[PDB]
Amino acid sequence: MRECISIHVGQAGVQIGNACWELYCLEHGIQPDGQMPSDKTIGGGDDSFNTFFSETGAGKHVPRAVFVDLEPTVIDEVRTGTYRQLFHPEQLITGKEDAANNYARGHYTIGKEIIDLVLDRIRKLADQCTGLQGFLVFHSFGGGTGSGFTSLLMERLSVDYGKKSKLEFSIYPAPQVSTAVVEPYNSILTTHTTLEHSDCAFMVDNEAIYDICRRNLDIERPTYTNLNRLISQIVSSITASLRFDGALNVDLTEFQTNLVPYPRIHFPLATYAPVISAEQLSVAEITNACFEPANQMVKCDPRHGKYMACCLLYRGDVVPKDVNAAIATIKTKRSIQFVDWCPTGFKVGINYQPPTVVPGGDLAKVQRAVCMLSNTTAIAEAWARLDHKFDLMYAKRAFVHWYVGEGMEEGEFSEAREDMAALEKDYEEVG
Amino acid sequence: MYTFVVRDENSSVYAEVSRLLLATGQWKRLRKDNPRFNLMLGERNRLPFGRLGHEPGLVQLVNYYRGADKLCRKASLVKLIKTSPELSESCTWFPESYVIDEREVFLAAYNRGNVWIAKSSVIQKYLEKPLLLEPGHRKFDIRSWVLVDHLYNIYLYREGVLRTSSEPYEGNEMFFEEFNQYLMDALNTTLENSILLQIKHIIRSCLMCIEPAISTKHLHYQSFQLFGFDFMVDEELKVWLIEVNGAPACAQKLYAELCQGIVDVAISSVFPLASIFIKLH
Amino acid sequence: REIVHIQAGQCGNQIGAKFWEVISDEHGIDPTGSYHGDSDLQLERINVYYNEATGNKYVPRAILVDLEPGTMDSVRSGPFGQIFRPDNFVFGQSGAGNNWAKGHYTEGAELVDSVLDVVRKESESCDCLQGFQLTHSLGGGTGSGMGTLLISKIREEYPDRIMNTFSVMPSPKVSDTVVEPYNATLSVHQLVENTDETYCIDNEALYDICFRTLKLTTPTYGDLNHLVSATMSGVTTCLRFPGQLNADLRKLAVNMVPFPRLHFFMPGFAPLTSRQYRALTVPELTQQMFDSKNMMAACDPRHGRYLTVAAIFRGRMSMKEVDEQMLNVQNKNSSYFVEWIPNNVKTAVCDIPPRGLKMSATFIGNSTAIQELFKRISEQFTAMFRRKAFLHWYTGEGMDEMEFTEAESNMNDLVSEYQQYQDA
Amino acid sequence: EVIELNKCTSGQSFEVILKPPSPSLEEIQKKLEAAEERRKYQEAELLKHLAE
Ligand SMILES: Nc1nc2c(ncn2[C@@H]2O[C@H](COP(=O)(O)OP(=O)(O)OP(=O)(O)O)[C@@H](O)[C@H]2O)c(=O)[nH]1
Ligand SMILES: Nc1ncnc2c1ncn2[C@@H]1O[C@H](COP(=O)(O)OP(=O)(O)CP(=O)(O)O)[C@@H](O)[C@H]1O
Ligand SMILES: Nc1nc2c(ncn2[C@@H]2O[C@H](COP(=O)(O)OP(=O)(O)O)[C@@H](O)[C@H]2O)c(=O)[nH]1
Ligand SMILES: COc1cc(C(=O)N/N=C/c2cccc3ccccc23)cc(OC)c1OC
Ligand SMILES: [Ca+2]
Ligand SMILES: [Mg+2]
Ligand SMILES: [Mg+2]
Ligand SMILES: [Mg+2]
Repeated sequence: MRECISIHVGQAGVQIGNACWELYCLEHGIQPDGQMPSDKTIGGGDDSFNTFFSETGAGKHVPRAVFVDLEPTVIDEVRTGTYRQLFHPEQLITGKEDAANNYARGHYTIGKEIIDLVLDRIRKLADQCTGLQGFLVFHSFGGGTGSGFTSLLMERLSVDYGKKSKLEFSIYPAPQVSTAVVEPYNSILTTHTTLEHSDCAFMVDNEAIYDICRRNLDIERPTYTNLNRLISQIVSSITASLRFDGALNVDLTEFQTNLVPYPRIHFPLATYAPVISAEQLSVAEITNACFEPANQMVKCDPRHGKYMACCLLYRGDVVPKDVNAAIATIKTKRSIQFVDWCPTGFKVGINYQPPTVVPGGDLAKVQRAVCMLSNTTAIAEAWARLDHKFDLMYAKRAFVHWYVGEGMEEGEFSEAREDMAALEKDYEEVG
Repeated sequence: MYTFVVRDENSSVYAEVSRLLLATGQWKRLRKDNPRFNLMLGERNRLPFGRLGHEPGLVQLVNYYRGADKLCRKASLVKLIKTSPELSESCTWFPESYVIDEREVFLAAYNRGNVWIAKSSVIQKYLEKPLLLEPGHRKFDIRSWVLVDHLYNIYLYREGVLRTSSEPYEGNEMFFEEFNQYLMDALNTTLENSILLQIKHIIRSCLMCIEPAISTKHLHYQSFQLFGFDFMVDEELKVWLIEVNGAPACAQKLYAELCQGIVDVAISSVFPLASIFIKLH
Repeated sequence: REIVHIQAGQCGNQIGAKFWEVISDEHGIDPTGSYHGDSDLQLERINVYYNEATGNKYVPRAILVDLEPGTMDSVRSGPFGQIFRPDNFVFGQSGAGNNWAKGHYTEGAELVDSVLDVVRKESESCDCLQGFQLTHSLGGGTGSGMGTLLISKIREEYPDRIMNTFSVMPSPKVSDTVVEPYNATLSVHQLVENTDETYCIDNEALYDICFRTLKLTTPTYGDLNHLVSATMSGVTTCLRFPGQLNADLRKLAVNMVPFPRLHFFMPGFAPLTSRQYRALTVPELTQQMFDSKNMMAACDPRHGRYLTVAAIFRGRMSMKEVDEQMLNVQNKNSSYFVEWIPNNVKTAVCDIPPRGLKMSATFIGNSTAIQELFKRISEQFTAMFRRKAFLHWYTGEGMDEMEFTEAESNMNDLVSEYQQYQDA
Repeated sequence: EVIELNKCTSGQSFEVILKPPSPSLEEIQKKLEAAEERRKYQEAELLKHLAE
């Protein structure tokens, strides 16, 4: 058994993190006070769920998590939430004043003064691991902390935990749930600085979550809570292999092996089905839905790209025979072209426990669901959209003085933008 | 009020569509690079489809189908017909063709009249026995205009045009009324029976083949496109597909009617204000 | 986080006094500092503007400044006069004679250290000082000259805090003295350098709105100030009540100011109703909020373009319908928003409406048409300065002609910087 | 073709193939210090300007 440490940065990272651990506790039968009656070994164990939860002599199951934000109001909800009893103070780190939507304030000015502390509190969790695999890092692209401090933290982690894997769950900005007009600047700056430090990153476009919530849950004006409960189901789908018995994606290393042949192109597209508001869909139908743009975590058209890898992760009443049948049908109906230097296939994982939903939430509990992870070049459409918004503002140097005022140089902007131009280029060389 | 942008000022067709739109009083033309448009009359090359359908509160429509180039490139049209089981190498209405790779398969057939034509925006049979108009003893080709809307309805404009030769074998343009009368007088048949049934069959076949790859049915932006199909007719009144053009012009006599038809069928269907086509399926 | 409020001079203290009456009412605070309200939303963010004193009384974090006592005597006997901390009344006796030089260099210099002592005492009792907001006019002597001297010394001492002003611009239509353009031109350069965000409140607009829209034959300063206090409540709603955003002065400046000198905002308010019970649908709020007749700076926004816009809607309404109507304004007038700042409009909602209204809307625009305001003042300045008319009032306080030349140039530079981006 | 079928009590996994193929601590501290020094410089220029 090898441990994983989850790190939540900025408002988006913290609030999504709080929703994921809630869902984890429900999935594992862990009550808000951290007890777990089904866990018959007290004060220890190397069970699969111990990859995310350590244990106390009193029987409390403690998330292997650190929450960090540069203002206190969001994390103050964790230490007073229904699951406040799970965490201890050393796990919740708050600063005085936030990054004011400014990458440079989060990376340079404020990040410099809190980074050693955050690393100490992470060191404390690492010291309790027999064999740490690495870190899962949750954050927005668009916030000053989520962008600026995350990129700083990822750098130090590569120094202090060189052999360890790092995965990202990143929120890509959408004007329909906008916080700041400079979010394109922050997104590109943090992608440039984090790119060589991240082995695999799952991007979620708030535009896609917003529309799925409006369309499939009939929510007129989705809130962050609506969004995060949907996001947490998807995150849960991705991490379930780490927390349950199984043979697919059983350590962090395996995510890279199965989804990322070319290391810079490490952004798999996630697609999830079914999303139903509170008739039961078949294996064929939920699989077919994995190839509809309307169910993707990033709106884009995979028909106009090439696949490098594809993983299907089923929860519920699913048997391999029905998956093979469904795949037979879809392949002869849909445009699914792999790159020539990869095999045209699917890795399939099935967890018999159907998805858990928060009681009273907006998601209907289903008998089967699936999350597809595909490394398709079509996700580059999201880079192109973002790089274009960057270019419009940067041509006039709009808002740049806020970043130079924090000690950043103007040349870091065009340095980061040239990297993104090379990224868009690498994606096109594959297609 | 609906909004549109113009990104191909060389478009004879859509220069007229925009004139009609503006003259509606209910469409406003924006600067090309303004993203808050309902309608993009996009550029012929490198149209940024990835930036469409991401503007909150805008239904967005564009006058090109992403991926339709497979049909409208001479090289990939050959690949598409031979490798699509829907069409397959054994379809009766496309001449034997080869790209240049395929050097060695070509010669396997050439060894055995072997007149061939070569072209490239790759080598196919030259139709030695074209149907010749009289008087004149001359060669022609048939242009058909086809509109595919956002629902993938297929609309064949009822007016085609023949591009005639002056030399043995007005404006080298003959329209369907006259060609029909000729076929009745010379060969005792009609344009509908001897030719158009084949043309409609080929148009349906080509466009239903690619529909899974290019349809915008469940997509975050919608597409339509105007296609120009080019046909040859042999002495036995068999129709052959030559080329599919994705950016066609029109005959001056028919711009008014067709461009208006575009507004009614492809644009106003999505953006309604306050026939001349044959629907194939 | 805490904000320290300063009100300076006659205008500054009169609009500042009404501001505290208005927001005290909204937060359920009576004239004696004791709270009486039915909703805890009133208290979630009350420490932004109020200190919690001994017992459970709330005290405005407000400093009242003037070089003569008259206007602050009437504040102290005003409706909410007794809520203010008596130590925070800081005044002299000389006055400033509608003279920027007296406010900035002679009379004001003698009093400013005492103001900074009170500011320091308030900032020290702040868990996390956000910054300062100053109310003042630019046409007089104390608000304009001593007010701009104050912000300069506040910047020197708290350089990393935000400086926000509500600045009343003079107009010949609503004028006390002919030297107002001199005082306003001297002040604007100070504001260009030493504030992060300035709400431009033009007495020309306030008069036209009272006269034309509210149908007030013969507006008074009191009527002008009713418009101003309504606007001030609007623009500070996000600071004073919880929203989806964690709103504060620095995030506002980051998102509103693309270039450091262009931080002069056009405020607006809707509805403006003559004394009324009529329901106003969300489409009506949105068109009125964007209408020139509802702007407080007397600049035609169609003569320029919007760099950034913040909008705040107050009351019970469909947030879906808010987004729809807001998106509709942007998509159907996209020319009047600059294309090189994508998605430059942010909307906030607050379920609590202001006193007397079911629904209201507040507009904050960073528009290049504000150059018309600075050009109007520049023209009026030059008409006198080319004849050196009335300059002896200033040279008598030790100022030189060169300093007027330098303020005229700085002003015209500002106008040209706006025109630079109006064509782009 | 199906391969690598592993079966346990909580589920199973397998693979379907349809067609074969055809900076150190010091460096970081340096960039952070450089930014802080530029910050300190801009600040001293402001306080020099205000002293004038
Ligand atoms: N899905 C989702 N997105 C969020 C959530 N909270 C914020 N966001 C998004 O995150 C971006 C804003 O960044 P934040 O995380 O709020 O900012 P921050 O990381 O706290 O950094 P600061 O600038 O210091 O506040 C926007 O694009 C928001 O839409 C959340 O709970 N869920
Ligand atoms: N296989 C063939 N048999 C007979 N004629 C052929 C032929 N291929 C091409 N042609 C002749 O070539 C002419 C047009 O050639 P082609 O269609 O390949 O080029 P192009 O792309 O310029 C056509 P368009 O002007 O419609 O865009 C037609 O008039 C036709 O008679
Ligand atoms: N809106 C408004 N404007 C005022 C008020 N009092 C003065 N003014 C304007 O402010 C300017 C005069 O400055 P004033 O504040 O009286 O002088 P000060 O005491 O030296 O600051 C002129 O432009 C007046 O029209 C007021 O109560 N309300
Ligand atoms: C919407 O209004 C407010 C926003 C804030 C605030 O934190 N951030 N503002 C952000 C932003 C502003 C204006 C335009 C934008 C366009 C797109 C995205 C964000 C922006 C604070 C306020 O008060 C200080 C406030 O009220 C005036
Ligand atoms: Ca145990
Ligand atoms: Mg934050
Ligand atoms: Mg051609
Ligand atoms: Mg006065």
